[PDB]
Amino acid sequence: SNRELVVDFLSYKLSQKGYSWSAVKQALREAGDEFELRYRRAFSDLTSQLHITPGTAYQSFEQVVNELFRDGVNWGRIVAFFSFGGALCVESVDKEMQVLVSRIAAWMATYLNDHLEPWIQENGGWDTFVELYGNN
Amino acid sequence: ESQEDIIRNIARHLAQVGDSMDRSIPPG
Repeated sequence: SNRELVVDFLSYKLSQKGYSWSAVKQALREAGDEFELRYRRAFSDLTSQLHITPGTAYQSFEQVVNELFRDGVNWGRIVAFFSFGGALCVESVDKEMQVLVSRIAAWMATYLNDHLEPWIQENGGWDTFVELYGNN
Repeated sequence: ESQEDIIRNIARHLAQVGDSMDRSIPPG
Protein backbone atom coordinates (compact mmCIF):
# COMPACT_ATOMS: atom_id res chain seq x y z
CA SER A 1 0.00 0.00 0.00
CA ASN A 2 2.80 2.39 0.93
CA ARG A 3 4.81 0.10 -1.33
CA GLU A 4 2.12 0.49 -4.01
CA LEU A 5 2.26 4.31 -3.75
CA VAL A 6 6.04 4.19 -4.14
CA VAL A 7 6.00 2.01 -7.26
CA ASP A 8 3.30 4.13 -8.88
CA PHE A 9 5.15 7.37 -8.19
CA LEU A 10 8.53 6.11 -9.40
CA SER A 11 6.96 4.59 -12.56
CA TYR A 12 5.31 7.96 -13.28
CA LYS A 13 8.57 9.88 -12.86
CA LEU A 14 10.45 7.35 -15.02
CA SER A 15 7.81 7.60 -17.77
CA GLN A 16 8.22 11.39 -17.81
CA LYS A 17 11.84 10.91 -18.79
CA GLY A 18 10.86 8.39 -21.46
CA TYR A 19 11.85 5.38 -19.36
CA SER A 20 9.59 2.49 -18.48
CA TRP A 21 9.06 0.30 -15.42
CA SER A 22 6.76 -2.67 -16.12
CA ALA A 23 -6.85 9.45 -5.65
CA VAL A 24 -3.77 9.29 -3.42
CA LYS A 25 -1.56 8.29 -6.37
CA GLN A 26 -2.87 11.11 -8.53
CA ALA A 27 -2.44 13.69 -5.72
CA LEU A 28 1.09 12.45 -5.09
CA ARG A 29 2.03 12.53 -8.80
CA GLU A 30 0.81 16.12 -9.08
CA ALA A 31 2.49 17.11 -5.80
CA GLY A 32 5.71 15.60 -7.12
CA ASP A 33 5.45 17.56 -10.37
CA GLU A 34 4.86 20.80 -8.41
CA PHE A 35 7.66 19.99 -5.97
CA GLU A 36 10.06 19.47 -8.87
CA LEU A 37 9.01 22.72 -10.59
CA ARG A 38 9.69 24.65 -7.38
CA TYR A 39 12.97 22.81 -6.83
CA ARG A 40 14.31 23.66 -10.30
CA ARG A 41 13.66 27.36 -9.79
CA ALA A 42 15.83 27.35 -6.67
CA PHE A 43 18.57 24.71 -6.64
CA SER A 44 20.64 22.73 -9.14
CA ASP A 45 20.14 18.98 -9.35
CA LEU A 46 22.90 17.64 -7.09
CA THR A 47 21.89 13.99 -7.64
CA SER A 48 24.85 13.49 -9.99
CA GLN A 49 27.33 14.64 -7.33
CA LEU A 50 26.32 11.76 -5.08
CA HIS A 51 27.95 9.25 -7.47
CA ILE A 52 25.23 6.63 -7.18
CA THR A 53 26.58 3.07 -7.38
CA PRO A 54 25.06 -0.28 -6.29
CA GLY A 55 27.50 -0.37 -3.38
CA THR A 56 26.77 3.17 -2.16
CA ALA A 57 23.14 3.83 -3.12
CA TYR A 58 21.52 2.77 0.17
CA GLN A 59 23.94 4.80 2.24
CA SER A 60 23.30 7.92 0.12
CA PHE A 61 19.53 7.30 0.31
CA GLU A 62 19.57 6.72 4.06
CA GLN A 63 21.79 9.69 4.93
CA VAL A 64 19.81 12.20 2.83
CA VAL A 65 16.44 11.02 4.10
CA ASN A 66 17.54 10.91 7.76
CA GLU A 67 18.77 14.48 7.39
CA LEU A 68 15.55 15.54 5.60
CA PHE A 69 13.40 14.40 8.53
CA ARG A 70 15.82 15.15 11.35
CA ASP A 71 14.11 18.42 12.35
CA GLY A 72 10.62 17.08 11.80
CA VAL A 73 8.03 15.75 9.40
CA ASN A 74 5.29 17.37 7.31
CA TRP A 75 3.40 16.51 4.12
CA GLY A 76 5.72 18.74 2.08
CA ARG A 77 8.81 16.89 3.27
CA ILE A 78 7.08 13.61 2.49
CA VAL A 79 6.56 14.87 -1.09
CA ALA A 80 10.30 15.78 -1.12
CA PHE A 81 11.08 12.20 -0.06
CA PHE A 82 9.13 10.80 -3.01
CA SER A 83 10.71 13.30 -5.46
CA PHE A 84 14.19 12.44 -4.17
CA GLY A 85 13.52 8.73 -4.76
CA GLY A 86 12.34 9.63 -8.27
CA ALA A 87 15.59 11.50 -8.95
CA LEU A 88 17.68 8.55 -7.74
CA CYS A 89 15.74 6.27 -10.10
CA VAL A 90 16.11 8.53 -13.15
CA GLU A 91 19.87 8.86 -12.53
CA SER A 92 20.05 5.08 -12.07
CA VAL A 93 18.31 4.33 -15.35
CA ASP A 94 20.30 7.08 -17.13
CA LYS A 95 23.58 5.40 -16.17
CA GLU A 96 22.44 1.84 -16.90
CA MET A 97 22.04 0.78 -13.27
CA GLN A 98 18.33 0.22 -13.70
CA VAL A 99 18.32 -2.66 -11.20
CA LEU A 100 18.69 0.05 -8.52
CA VAL A 101 15.13 1.23 -9.31
CA SER A 102 13.58 -1.83 -7.59
CA ARG A 103 15.98 -1.45 -4.64
CA ILE A 104 15.28 2.28 -4.17
CA ALA A 105 11.53 1.51 -4.31
CA ALA A 106 11.88 -1.12 -1.58
CA TRP A 107 14.08 1.14 0.55
CA MET A 108 11.49 3.91 0.22
CA ALA A 109 8.60 1.61 1.12
CA THR A 110 10.43 0.28 4.15
CA TYR A 111 11.31 3.78 5.32
CA LEU A 112 7.67 4.86 4.99
CA ASN A 113 6.40 1.78 6.80
CA ASP A 114 8.95 1.80 9.62
CA HIS A 115 9.54 5.52 10.12
CA LEU A 116 6.89 7.77 8.58
CA GLU A 117 3.81 5.63 9.18
CA PRO A 118 3.39 6.75 12.83
CA TRP A 119 3.42 10.40 11.79
CA ILE A 120 1.15 9.73 8.81
CA GLN A 121 -1.44 8.02 11.01
CA GLU A 122 -1.24 10.78 13.65
CA ASN A 123 -1.94 13.40 10.99
CA GLY A 124 -5.00 11.90 9.34
CA GLY A 125 -3.42 9.34 7.04
CA TRP A 126 -3.24 9.59 3.26
CA ASP A 127 -6.91 10.62 3.23
CA THR A 128 -5.89 13.94 4.75
CA PHE A 129 -3.08 14.18 2.19
CA VAL A 130 -5.70 13.88 -0.57
CA GLU A 131 -7.90 16.50 1.10
CA LEU A 132 -4.97 18.93 1.08
CA TYR A 133 -3.26 18.11 -2.24
CA GLY A 134 -6.01 16.54 -4.35
CA ASN A 135 -6.91 18.13 -7.72
CA ASN A 136 -3.72 20.17 -8.13
CA GLU B 1 32.87 18.74 -2.56
CA SER B 2 32.83 16.08 0.17
CA GLN B 3 30.22 13.31 -0.03
CA GLU B 4 28.80 14.34 3.33
CA ASP B 5 28.67 17.97 2.21
CA ILE B 6 26.73 16.99 -0.90
CA ILE B 7 24.40 14.87 1.29
CA ARG B 8 23.76 17.76 3.68
CA ASN B 9 23.09 20.20 0.82
CA ILE B 10 20.59 17.92 -0.91
CA ALA B 11 18.72 17.20 2.30
CA ARG B 12 18.65 20.90 3.20
CA HIS B 13 17.34 21.78 -0.29
CA LEU B 14 14.73 19.04 -0.12
CA ALA B 15 13.67 20.17 3.35
CA GLN B 16 13.29 23.81 2.36
CA VAL B 17 11.33 23.17 -0.84
CA GLY B 18 9.34 20.56 1.10
CA ASP B 19 8.34 23.16 3.71
CA SER B 20 7.28 25.54 0.91
CA MET B 21 4.90 22.74 -0.15
CA ASP B 22 3.47 22.07 3.32
CA ARG B 23 -0.28 22.67 2.97
CA SER B 24 -1.43 21.59 6.41
CA ILE B 25 -3.46 23.91 8.65
CA PRO B 26 -2.91 23.71 12.42
CA PRO B 27 -5.94 22.47 14.42
CA GLY B 28 -8.35 24.98 15.95
